[PDB]
Amino acid sequence: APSHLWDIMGDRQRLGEEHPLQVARCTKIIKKYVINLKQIAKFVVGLGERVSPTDIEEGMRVGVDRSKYNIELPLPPRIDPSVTMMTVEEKPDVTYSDVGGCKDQIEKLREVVELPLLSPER
Amino acid sequence: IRIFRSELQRLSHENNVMLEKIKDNKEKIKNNRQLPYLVANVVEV
Repeated sequence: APSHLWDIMGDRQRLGEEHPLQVARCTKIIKKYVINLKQIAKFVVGLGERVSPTDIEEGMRVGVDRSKYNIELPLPPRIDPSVTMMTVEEKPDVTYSDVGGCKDQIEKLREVVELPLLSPER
Repeated sequence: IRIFRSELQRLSHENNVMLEKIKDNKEKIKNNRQLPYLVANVVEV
């Protein structure tokens, strides 16, 4: 069912050449941009049509076209590691009231952690 | 006297005519220079 609606807009996003971009990390910024590919190939490029001059930063993955190299869209850096994506959990089962006892191992932790996050202006 | 000064006066005019050809060649060079080039390592000069 969802595949039928995506085939209508798939004319401009497939037949035309946009997505086939070669992603690489930028090195030098001259305001000429020296960028090294994943195949260890250095070249020179410049901004695009909708590309902003303040978006390009040093040490950032920047996708460029494979035929005629030009900056198209910026990408967040550090794309190589896949390990830390699984290190983030969501909604732990243990609640705050699961810790028993009135002793000082509770209140001391919430004041140095939960207090500055909930009330930073205190 | 006027002959010696006429050749030097036309010399600057002939240089300006050839200068337009140099400016047109520089425009062709600037047209031949487009950002996507490649970087190579110099071996021997």
